[PDB]
Formats: sequence, C-alpha cells, structure tokens
Amino acid sequence: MNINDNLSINSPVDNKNVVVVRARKTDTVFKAFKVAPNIWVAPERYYGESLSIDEEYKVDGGIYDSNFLSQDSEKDKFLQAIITLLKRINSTNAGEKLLSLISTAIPFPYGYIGGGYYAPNMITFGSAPKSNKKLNSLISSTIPFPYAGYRETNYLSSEDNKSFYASNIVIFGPGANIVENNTVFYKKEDAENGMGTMTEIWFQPFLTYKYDEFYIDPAIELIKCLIKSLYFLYGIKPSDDLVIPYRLRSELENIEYSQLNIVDLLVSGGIDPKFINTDPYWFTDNYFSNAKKVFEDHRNIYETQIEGNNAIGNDIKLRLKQKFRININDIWELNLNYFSKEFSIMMPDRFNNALKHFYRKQYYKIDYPENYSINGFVNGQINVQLSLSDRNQDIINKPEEIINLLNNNVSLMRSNIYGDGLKSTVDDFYSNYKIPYNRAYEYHDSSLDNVNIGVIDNIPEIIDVNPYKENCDKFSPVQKITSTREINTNIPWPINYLQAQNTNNEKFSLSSDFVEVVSSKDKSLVYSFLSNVMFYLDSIKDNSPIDTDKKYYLWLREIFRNYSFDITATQEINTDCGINKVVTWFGKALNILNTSDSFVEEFQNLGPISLINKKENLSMPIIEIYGIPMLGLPLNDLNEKLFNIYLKNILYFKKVYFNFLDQWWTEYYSQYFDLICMAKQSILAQEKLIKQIIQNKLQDLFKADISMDKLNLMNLATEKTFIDLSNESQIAINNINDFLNKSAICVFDTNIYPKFISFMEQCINSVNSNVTAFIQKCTNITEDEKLQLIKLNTFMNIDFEFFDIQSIKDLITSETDLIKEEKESDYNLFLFTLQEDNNKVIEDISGKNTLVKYSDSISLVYGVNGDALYLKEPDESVSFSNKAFENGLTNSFSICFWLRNLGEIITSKLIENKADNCGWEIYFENNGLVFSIVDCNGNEENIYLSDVISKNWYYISISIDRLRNQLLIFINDKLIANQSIEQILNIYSSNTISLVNENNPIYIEGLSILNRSITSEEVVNNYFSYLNNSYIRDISGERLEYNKTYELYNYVFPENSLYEVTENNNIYLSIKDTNNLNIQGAKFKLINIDANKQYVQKWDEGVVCLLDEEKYVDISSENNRIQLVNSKDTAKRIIFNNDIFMPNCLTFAYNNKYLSLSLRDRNYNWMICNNNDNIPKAAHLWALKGI
Amino acid sequence: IKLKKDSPVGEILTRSKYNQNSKYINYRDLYIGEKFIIRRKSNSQSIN
Repeated sequence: MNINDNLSINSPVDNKNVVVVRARKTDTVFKAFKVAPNIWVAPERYYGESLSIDEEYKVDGGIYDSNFLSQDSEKDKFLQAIITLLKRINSTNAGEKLLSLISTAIPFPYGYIGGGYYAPNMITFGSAPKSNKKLNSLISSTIPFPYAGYRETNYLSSEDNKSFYASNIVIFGPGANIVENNTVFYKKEDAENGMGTMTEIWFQPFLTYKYDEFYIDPAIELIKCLIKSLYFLYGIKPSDDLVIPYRLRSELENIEYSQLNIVDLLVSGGIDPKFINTDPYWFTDNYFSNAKKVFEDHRNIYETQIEGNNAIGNDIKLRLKQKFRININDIWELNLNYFSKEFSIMMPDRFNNALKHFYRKQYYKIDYPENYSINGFVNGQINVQLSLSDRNQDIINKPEEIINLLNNNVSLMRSNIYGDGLKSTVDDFYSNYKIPYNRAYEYHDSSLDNVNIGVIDNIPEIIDVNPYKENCDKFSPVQKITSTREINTNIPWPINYLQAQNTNNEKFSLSSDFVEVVSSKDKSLVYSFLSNVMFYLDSIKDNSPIDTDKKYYLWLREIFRNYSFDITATQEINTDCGINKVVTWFGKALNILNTSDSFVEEFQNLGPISLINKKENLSMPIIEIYGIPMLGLPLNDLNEKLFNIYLKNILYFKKVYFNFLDQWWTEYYSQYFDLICMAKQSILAQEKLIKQIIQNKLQDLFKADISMDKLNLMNLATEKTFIDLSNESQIAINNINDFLNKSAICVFDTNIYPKFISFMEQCINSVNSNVTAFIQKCTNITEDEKLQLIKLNTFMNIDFEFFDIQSIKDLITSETDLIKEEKESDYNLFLFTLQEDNNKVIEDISGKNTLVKYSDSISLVYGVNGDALYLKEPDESVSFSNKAFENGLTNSFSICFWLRNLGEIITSKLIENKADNCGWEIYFENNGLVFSIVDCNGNEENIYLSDVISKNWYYISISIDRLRNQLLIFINDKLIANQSIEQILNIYSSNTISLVNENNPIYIEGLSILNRSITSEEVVNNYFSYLNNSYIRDISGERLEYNKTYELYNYVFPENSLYEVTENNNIYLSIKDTNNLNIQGAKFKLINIDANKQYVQKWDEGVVCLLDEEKYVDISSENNRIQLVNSKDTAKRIIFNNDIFMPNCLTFAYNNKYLSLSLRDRNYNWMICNNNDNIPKAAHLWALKGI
Repeated sequence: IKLKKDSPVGEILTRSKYNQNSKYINYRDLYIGEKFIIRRKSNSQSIN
C-alpha cells in the first residue's frame, strides 16, 4: 500500500490515474483521482444532492453554501487534505490493515452471461499450414474464449461509455449540507444479498468542533465512514427497519423513543454498543443468521469454482481469496473503540450519534498544510491553535420545542430545545421484544488479525474490466421537515436557567434572583450562583477606585480565590454505595430541588432518582421459558441433560439481566448524562462571565496614569489567571461527572434491580414446577434419586443475582477516559537521568517537553535511588525552559529535589528564576540554605533554613499554595516553615530556571516541579519510599560499601565512637567515658563472602574487620559481650539490615538476635548480643560514619 | 516462550486453550514453555 501524494487538480487527464467519469447514468461528468488501488478521490461536491435547498427542508445544525468547493484552489486543497488524512491513517498498522482490506474487498462478480462460475467454453485458433503429407488442419492453439468473463459491478464509466475503471470507494466532498459526513451505496439490492457494491463517501475535512476540552480529528470520522462502507462492500447491509432504541426523549411530555440503525451503533463505537453485544447475546435477529449463511455460501462458491478456474485474471481471484480470509464476526466486532486506542484519539463516547440535542457545536477552520500533519493535529489534540470559522453565523437552528415561560400570562423568557434528528417510535420496544430461548444459548483486539498487508501489496492491479450492464439504479434524496412545539409552563425548566446565564452587554452585573433577572427590561443583569464572588463584589462596592497595580493584583487574587471556592464546593454524604461528593450549587443551577433549604438536605432525604423528571419507565420483557420435553433414560445420562438445561436457564436469566441493564442505560442514564451536559454548560458560562468582568476592569484601568511596563505585566498576569480559572473549572467538571455517574449507578442499584428480582422471582416458580413435573414423569429412577435431582435442579433467588457494581463502573468507562487518565499529570517537570553507555540522557518525562540545555562537563552518579546530576567543575550551569515556569499571580506550585553539598560556607546561588527582582531564589548562606521570594512591588520574604551542613543528603520540598496564601517548606521529613504569603503579589519572572554550582560541587537528584501545593503526608510518604531501595547507608546518607574505613556510633549516643578496651585478657568494644572523651574512636571494616561485591545490601551476611593484627568480631560465650579474635575462622557471620523509618542507621543480627549496647558498668557500655526486653529498642540501631 | 529449534533464541508462541468438552468453561494452559529458574549470583547471604 502506497498513497499517491504526487497529484494535483491541474494534473493531466492520463486516463490511468486521473479520469473524467460519469455520475451513475445521469448527464453529468466529474473528475476523479486514484490515490490507491480501487480507491478514488473526487474533490468536487456530490452530484446527487441539489445545492439549492428550500428553507423548509433544511435540517437543524446544517451549514449550506452552494459556492463551496467551486473554485479549483479549494478542490486542490481538499484533495491534498484527503491525501494527508489517508497518510495519517496508513502511518499505523491498524490503518494499513483497514485500507488493505478496503482495497482487496471488491464486490463479488456476477457469473458468465450464460450463468455459473465454473469454466468458460473453448475455442481453437491458428490452423497450421498444409504440410507435404499431412493436412495439419487440427494442429492449432486452444484458447478460453471468454477469458475473464466474470461480470463486475464496481466500475466507473468514462464520458464516451467506451472505457471503464475499477473502483471500490469514491470520496466526494460534502453534499447540500456542508457539515454532514455520509456514506451511500451504488445499488441497494446488491448491498443486502451478500454480493456487495461500490460505496460513495461525502466528507468535510476543513471543519471540526470542540467536545469537552479537545478537538475532533477528522481521521476518526473518515475511518467511521470507511467502516460503514465495508458493510456495503461485503453486501451485508441490514434492512432499514432493523432499528433499536437509543435514547428516551425525556424533554418531551410524551413517551417517545429515539431509534438508531444497528450498523450505526456497531460502527460508531463508544459506550452504547457495550450494553448491546453481550455474552450471551440478548438481542438477536434473522439478519445475522442470513448474513452468515450467505457469506458461507459465497465462500464455498469461491473455493469450489473460482480457485480451480484458470481462465480468469488473478486481479480478481487473489483479492477474493483475501476478502474471504476474514470472518463476518470480525467486521461486526470492528468499531471506533479499537482505532481510538490504537491511534490514542479522544472522541465523544456517550450517545455520540445524538449530540445535536445535548449541546450546540462551534466549528473551527483547519489549515491542513499547517494545523494537521501526517502525525495528527500540530501541537497535539488539546493545544492546537485553531481559529473559529466564519460560517458559524450560517448554522441552521430549528428547535424541536420552544418553551415559553409565562408570568400572569406574560412571557418572561423563551428557550429553544433541539432534537436528536433520529427516527422516533412511539410504540414501546422493550415491552414487545421476546428474549429468545432456543437461540444464542451458549458462549457464556483480534478482529483484523487475518489481514496480510504484504500479499495485498503483491496483487497486480486491475487493467481490463468486464462491466455489468445494470449496476446503478438511481439516487433518492431524503427530504425532511423539522417540527416545532410550544410547551407553556410556569415552573422554570433547566434550559431557562442556563439561558439566564448568558448575555451580550459588556457592562452587565451578577444577580441571584432569577425572576429579577428575567424581568429586567434593561437586560443588564445576569444570573449566577457564585455566592462568594458576588458577596465580595458587594463588599468592595462604594470603596476607593482601583488605580494602583497593587490594588488590581489584590482584586484579581480575591476574585480568583472566591470563584474557585464557589465552583469546586462539595459536600460528602453517606450513601449505600459508599460516600458521594455532592455538588452544593447543583440546585441553584438548572433549578433542581431548589424549593428551599440546602440542596444536599433534600438530596439526602430523597433518593437520587428525584433529579430526573421522568421516572418509572421500565417495561417487563416477554419471556418464553420452554418446558422440558418423554423417553426414559438412566440417572447417569439424564444427569447431563438436566445439567445442560440448568446452564441454559442460567444463561436466559442473564439475557434478561442484560436487557434490564440496557433499559436502565437508555431510559435512566440518558437523563443523568443530559444533566451532566447542562451542568458543564453552566460552568463555562460562569467562567465567561468572570473573564468578561476581569477584562472590563483591566480595560478601565488601562485608561489611567500607569507605566506601560506595569500594564503589560498586569495583562500577562491576567492571561495566566485565565489558565488558572480554566483549570479550576475543569476540576469542577470532573467533580460533576463523578458525582452524577455515581448517582446514576446507585439509582440502578436502589430502583431497578429489586424490580428485576421481583419479576424473576415470579418466573423461577414456573421453571421449578416444569422441572419437577418432567422428573416425576420419568419412570426409570429411584425415589431417592428423584428427590436428590429435584434438590439439585431448583433455582433459589441467589441463582439469578448477577449484580456487580464494579462491572457497571467498568462498563461506562470508554477508551477516552483511559486516555485522559493516562495523560493526566501533576508534574510540570519530572527529571529523568540515565547514564547508558557513554550516552548520558537527561530529559523531562512529564509530557510537557521542557527544553533542557546542559554542558557536556556534567556527570551522573548514583546519589540516593538513581542517577544524579553531579556539578563538579566551576561555572557549571543547567537550565530548564518552559512557559509554565513564568508563574504569575494566581497559581500554586512546588519544587522537590535531593541535594548533597560536597564543598564547605560562603554565600552561593543554587537555583533561581529571578528577573531583576521578581521571582524566587535559593542559595547557601552561612551553614544553611535560604529561600527568597519577591514580587514586582517590592514585597520580599526570605527564610533561613538551618542544618544544611555539607557531606549530608537533604530532601528539599517547597510548596506555594495561593488558595490559602500558605508557604510550606519541608526538609527531610519535618516541617520547617509555615509562613503566610498573603502580601506576595505577582511573581511573574521568566520562562527558564537556572541551576548553578559556583565553585561548590553538588549532587542534585530527582528534581521535580509540581503545578500544585503538596501536603505533609505526601512529603513524608515520598521521603520514606524513595529511600526504601534495599541499600544500607552511612549516617551521611551515601550507600554503605565494603572494605571502607568507618566509625561506629549508637543512635542513643550520637557523639560517642566505640573504642577497644582490654579486660581479663580480652578485648571488648565500649563507649568513651565523659571524662575521657578525647580518645580517637576505633575504625572498622566490613568484609563479605563475595569480595567482589562493593555496595552493601539488606540481609547481607558478612564479617566485621577491625584494624595492627587485623582483628575480627566474635561473640563471647561467657558474658555475651562482643570480643575481638585474630582469626577470620572464629569470627561470626553477622547479618546487616536497617529500619525503614531510620534510613541512615543499620542493625546487626546474629542468630536472629540484634546486637545492641548495655547498661552502664563502672564507666563502660559494652556491645552485646541482647535478649532482655529492658533495653530500649532504640539501642540496637547503629550508624557508620566515613573515616 | 519456547526455545528455537535451531537458533539460540526463544521464539514466542500462543498459549493453548481448553477445548475438551464444555462451552461453559474456558482457560489457557500455564504449564507450558521453557522451565525457568532463578539462581543466586554471588551466594553471599545465608543459604538458609
């Protein structure tokens, strides 16, 4: 497979790759370009739909422009965009396999004109000349007369009707509606009989919309269209009447169900297809059986008549061989969820086929040379910088309902509600569906495996095509008219509340009285539920005007703090399904349970079912429990029969459970998802209101006597605060999502499962009675045998209880959710250092791709738990670049790293991000560090952190939380400072932070920058988990190693070094007395069985060597003290370990007994093998200091 | 993993599945492939 990327609209008509063909049998012709075998691209708009559509027939959400794709430049841009999308798809294995399958999956060819697919007739040609003796009449060549006689139905005809070109797919531009991707067939009859037919695709790659917080990649839409076309190619299109319920139209005051075709659900992916397509299958139709039977028939025909024939080209034969290599189940199991995981593309996953009703789309223009590459969106799917399209003003809006809120009878407000646009059905579908018993009574990322790309690439192209005379029937445009109702009411609907939060005036004002807002003639009020923000605004009202940048900074900080506190407010309550984090403000917005008192109070004294306005929508499905048929048999054989019946009944009881689950999803979860969509629309409205307020205030300030530099700084601070507010709003959205999803699940648990249990409880009796009757009707069995069998083949309640709360949670989780979880990070910089093989790599792995510039002079050593930057040479610098490092006014962050200073203690800078005065700094000063933070208004805050003496490992963790105006600084695992930074304004400094040595060699390890404040528990956990690495360390913190000279200290006495003392012609280790505290301490050495080993590990067994005669440690058997013997043979084998919470101190063990000190004995404290419990447990912890 | 017939490398094969009698049970064999073993490198710590 190779996509031809060397074509342009100006390419000559060569009749081989660029052609001018006819549109079906009409009088129009169009130009087509072949970018791959049997795949063509036609940039011009689709010929079928008429460009001029009467306003009555225009559909909701559509964009109509008859001048689009009329000029050649637009056509060339469209063609290049299609080629780029195809290249992006083919860049991945899944896309290559899909495209190869599309190319090879030609429609089945019709038989010879006479009929059959077996063999052609024969002919003879070339009679030899009359020889001297023999006439030689019969000496001639033999030919298959109708070679390649197979009639084909996939061909485009030239304008002259004298040439035909093979084609399976033809990608056109959009039809009458600019934004409507569609896939249509060539012949309806051939798309359902299993023969197949060519497909035509309408695609619009220049427009996309934003869902949630990401943009939609058109490649996914193209893949969806291609998958839908695959059905047409294989001729397995189901009847248009095979629809299924998709969503309950809650907004209507009637029982109406929206319906979706099976193909659309199976192809579109998402979470909807997961409730259908279960094991066992609860939904079934004759379509699947007919398709499988026809596919098997065609495969048999190919295998018994096509392969043997030697009078037909391989262009068709080899393609058909690969076409039937795959199975129909593979196609049915192929959906967008697989490509989303393969391509790591986010897409809508809930009711993605009915998004028109949930929220209105805003379209953005895509420049393909620039915004989209073979690797997807430039700068990612989230950070791509696109521009809102100018066609958004031409979007058609035909509401399905027009709510006219009144009051006595004066219309205060008028809101519009839009439909899904899918086919509807008033008749109940669940109540009239029979879960079948004698069908699907078994079966209680591998779909495209059978495709072989290389073989497809080896296929010769089709040159000569024998055309089928009638392969095109006609095109039937679909005309639709959208209705519009008027539902008058006096109780405001949620949509009215949502619309009350939008405005056009730039000098509006927040208000909390909905009636006051709507009754406003001036239209100067906007409804908002932000209590704290409005209260603060009213507090400052009638105060001194804002003139100084200091006042503006304080005002903006307070506004941001109040907005975040209000939006993220939650209250935890105890529900049966654990604990739920309810949203306090969900009542004031959307006008739900807003009658009085706290919303949480009503939500607790009333089930979560109360949120939705349409309850009790269940319907009992039809049940067909066939009775056991009869001939006698022995207990040995009858037992297997009864066991099989038991299993079949269990499976049927699931088929029903699954049906009830699908009912819950379609009728109950739809309302909760609608509530989610309405709630996240309010958050964006409030964010827009706050941003407009801030912009208005900044504009007012700009008309003041202030320097340009300060104004630019204020503008940058506002820009950063906008990102901060966006982050807060996203947190609120996540909280809303989690809360409402949990509410829906617990609604299923507490409101539907009991009814399912009740219904089956009335059905298990029938099965039990039938089984008992059948058992009693059998003669060849003992009475005790019958009683035992009845006791075995009877169903209790617990026999049909399938509820699994975790399975439901994993059922409403889409690939998009997994991708978001994977892509969610709290680190703006997470250093990763590797030495490799003379190829040292230092880089950020948090995903923010910080530019790191380091000199080659740096080195890497194993500091604590990995490679650590080692700055030794003077004037060594390391710089990290990132926009987020600019900080600002309202943003909380934290630095965390491990430091070791090998120098002394003059002042010396270590890390800084200062720009003249603004920023933060760290530097050694005296025998400790100093942390300095300074704003652009002169306010400073310098803290001195003592006890940072050299030759020790320290764990620095600094946190700045601007929500509480709290500064936390930890060293090791202790809290040193808890100062307040309420007077610290904008610290906008720079995009790069420099790390320098300045004549002091240093190890720096595990540098990390977090975009949030940290807690003491987090610091303690990280500090103690980092050091849990199976290595024993000296008091300094460096790895303990064998053969190194050390000094031994006891944790209880951290200033006394043990020394040898001779007593009773024996040498024991004791502690220096208070008076004689000047004697030089004894020096030790650790030996090991494997002398090659250097670095000590936990549980290691070794021998302690003490230095003239090379003494060794032995344990006296008379007094239990530790003595010294001049022989390694008699020395004991000590085991080394350490405590997790005392990282730098180790423990000796022998025979599972810890060595420890002893109580005072006439100015001595011996080293002993203790067993008494009267010695404190801290006395058996030792420390080794480098000597 | 199965040791290669000729090359000194381990080829990767696909695990077997239960296909004996019942459609109600399905699992993949585990006691297949080369039998691996972990040997102490230095034998420094106690062998107990």
